[PDB]
Amino acid sequence: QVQLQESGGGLVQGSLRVSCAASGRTFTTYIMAWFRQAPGKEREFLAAMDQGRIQYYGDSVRGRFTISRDYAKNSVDLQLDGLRPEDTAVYYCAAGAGFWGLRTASSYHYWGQGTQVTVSS
Amino acid sequence: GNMSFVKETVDKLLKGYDIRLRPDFGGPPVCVGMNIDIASIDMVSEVNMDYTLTMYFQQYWRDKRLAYSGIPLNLTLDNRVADQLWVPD
Amino acid sequence: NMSFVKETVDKLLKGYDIRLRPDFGGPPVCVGMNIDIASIDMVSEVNMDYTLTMYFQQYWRDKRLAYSGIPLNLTLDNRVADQLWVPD
Amino acid sequence: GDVTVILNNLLEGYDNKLRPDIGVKPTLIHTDMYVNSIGPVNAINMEYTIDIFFAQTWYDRRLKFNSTIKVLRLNSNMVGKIWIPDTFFRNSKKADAHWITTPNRMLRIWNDGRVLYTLRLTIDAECQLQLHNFP
Amino acid sequence: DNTTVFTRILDRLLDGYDNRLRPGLGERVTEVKTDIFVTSFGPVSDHDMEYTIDVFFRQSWKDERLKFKGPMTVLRLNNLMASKIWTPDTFFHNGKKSVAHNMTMPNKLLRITEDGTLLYTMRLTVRAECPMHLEDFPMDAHACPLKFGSYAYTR
Amino acid sequence: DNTTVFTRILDRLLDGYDNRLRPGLGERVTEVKTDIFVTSFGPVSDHDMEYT
Ligand SMILES: *[C@@H]1O[C@H](CO)[C@@H](O[C@@H]2O[C@H](CO)[C@@H](O[C@@H]3O[C@H](CO)[C@@H](O)[C@H](O)[C@@H]3O)[C@H](O)[C@H]2NC(C)=O)[C@H](O)[C@H]1NC(C)=O
Repeated sequence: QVQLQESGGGLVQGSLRVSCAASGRTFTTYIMAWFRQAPGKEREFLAAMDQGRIQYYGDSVRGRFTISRDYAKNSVDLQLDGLRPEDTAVYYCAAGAGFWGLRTASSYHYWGQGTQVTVSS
Repeated sequence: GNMSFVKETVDKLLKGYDIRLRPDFGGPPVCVGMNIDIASIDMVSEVNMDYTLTMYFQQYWRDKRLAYSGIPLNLTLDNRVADQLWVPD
Repeated sequence: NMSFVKETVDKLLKGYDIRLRPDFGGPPVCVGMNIDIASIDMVSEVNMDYTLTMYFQQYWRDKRLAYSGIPLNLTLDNRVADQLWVPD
Repeated sequence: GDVTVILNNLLEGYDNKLRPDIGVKPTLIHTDMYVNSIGPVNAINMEYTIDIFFAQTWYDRRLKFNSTIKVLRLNSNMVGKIWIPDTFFRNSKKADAHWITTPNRMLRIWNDGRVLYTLRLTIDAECQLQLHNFP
Repeated sequence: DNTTVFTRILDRLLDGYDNRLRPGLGERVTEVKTDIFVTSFGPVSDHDMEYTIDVFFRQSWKDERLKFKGPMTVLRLNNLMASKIWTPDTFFHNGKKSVAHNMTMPNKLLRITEDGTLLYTMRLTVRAECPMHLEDFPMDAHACPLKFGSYAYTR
Repeated sequence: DNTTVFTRILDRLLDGYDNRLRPGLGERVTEVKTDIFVTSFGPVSDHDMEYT
């Protein structure tokens, strides 16, 4: 069974790092991306990394978040800096080939269970 | 940084720079560092008994003649200047 | 005279701006084209292309190259095409 | 050097743009050829390959020199410096000279003004085959 | 004469010019506005994981060194002048063996606006890597990239 | 500079050197000692009767 294990802290007052390791399928040739889901909002694209170490970032989180891929251990990491309170949300990790996408959730077939993140003021 | 200053500095660097001479002709050997970024390997042909290899091949070496002052930044010059500069064979 | 032809062509090529077309600020330059098809070699269905050998000739008028005193067509060596302006 | 000064005098005032006798008479070029090997006849493309040594002799009064040396036996350096006929093969689909180790070209200039220019060529020339009586 | 003025303008522009140095070197970042016009999307070779594409690739950028005052606004200049001035060294990241067509002449055009907004377009055939997931073949689908950027110059 | 001596040496070597003429022209026969090191004997193609 294909499965994407997400890991990272849940609460912060700040910087954070969230990792996403794949298993059961090598995604070295796939595009690995991150999405955000706040309470009462649709899925928003955060960042993506391609086979060629090429990075794409969303405008709302451009210059703050940093995406990296370790191909050896088959994982994608997202480093979050300069958090502000309305960034609280559940973060999903996805992997897939971008058809009609690279920014749309519908183009990805693999998704993680999601990790909650909250910022306290 | 002044464009005229950069131009004059490059002209002074390349004025008298003899491409025929390796960077330290009479001195000890010049040490050339190398590294590679393999973009892809395309066709491992069993019939032809060969393999294709696309790569960014980067070379590094110290030449005393090309040392400048007063421009605290890395002069990324146009690629045509390699025809005037010495490079390893 | 060969010497007179030589000084004529030297004057023609002297102070010639290749970067500018025959009438840079003037009306458009007219170019007449004609082709002599030598052969068609391989009409490939799989590649969806055909090969075509031809003698392709262009005809135009440049006042800078006008000369006089020579009742002849100066078929110069082809290396002067680099020094002359031609259509792109 | 005697040959050096002779060559400098010959090239003084010389232009390779103009053929010899531009407005006097036609230039007569005597062609010769040594066919090394007629390559395989490729029936699919209707063509055959051929390797030749192609030689052209002509006269250029501009290259007349008076000296005890009766002939200058030069190399490919002067081919681009003197005027050369722009001979081309009409029915060639693909042709090229030989450049290893150097250009396979030869030049000889006699004191009477005779120029002999030889070069190696490989030519893929078309040959329209009528295959009614095959084989 | 009507052409000697343009010749003098070109000589004045090229005098003191150094094509080895980009515009605004050491004082400003060069913003290159680009676009592509695909004349024909070439065939996809599944065996090579490769596709071909023929493009007019247009770039444009400001160059304060190449401003001028003259009779006409934009000089539709010869493609020979492209080699006499700095131009972006754009290269295709996933390109394999691209062709810059030069029949009958190098298929490039360069235009200098009076302010100094150079336009520079070229005709190319780029064949680039298009990695494929053939799990659902022949009922699969692909997203072939075409990626380009400066080879020597950073952000 | 320390290396300018070699530049001057090469300039003096090339001053007046005419490469259009073989060495010893009109004085001796140019003897060329040639030899080959075969790094790799390439495959033999029978369809063309050729080898690399
Ligand atoms: C011109 O190129 C040189 C060589 O790449 C640059 O030098 C390097 O500059 C960085 C940033 O100032 C220095 O800091 C850091 O070093 C650590 C440890 O190696 C490294 O992990 C960081 O990523 C970063 O590079 C670095 O020590 C320094 N090293 C050398 C070999 O010079 C230089 O900064 C460039 N020019 C300019 C104006 O930035």
